[PDB]
Amino acid sequence: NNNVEFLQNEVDLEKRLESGENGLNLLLNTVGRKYRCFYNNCSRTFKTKEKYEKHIDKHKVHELKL
DNA sequence: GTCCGATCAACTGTAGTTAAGCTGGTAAGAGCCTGACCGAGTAGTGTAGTGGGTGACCATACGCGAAACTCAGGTGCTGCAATCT
Ligand SMILES: [Zn+2]
Repeated sequence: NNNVEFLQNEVDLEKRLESGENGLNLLLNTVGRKYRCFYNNCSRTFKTKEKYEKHIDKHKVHELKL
């Protein structure tokens, strides 16, 4: 019955599946996958991949500062 | 059913508590297989009774033959009479 809302969810899924998400990411994000830092003496955690990418990019910035 | 927005804690910035396994000599979990003990399972059994069909012996029936019994056929003389002589 929620027809325009269903169209909104459907087209938004199709957008997000084109915006580099493998789909298996959307599954893993419900299952319990937190991303975690891998750098020396970093261990911080994120509930979305964009926040993890920003955090790893801040480590690239740290390497550039050094 | 839905509307406002307060509000436990969702998800978000760094400061300080948790194993694993090393030297050992060691008792602690988690365990294995043979054995024993009763409950229940697999299922053919143990008397006991209802029915049925086989077998023997009988008598009843007809139908053909066997001997019985009744009633009338058949033999042969001669007492008496009649034809031929
Ligand atoms: Zn990090």
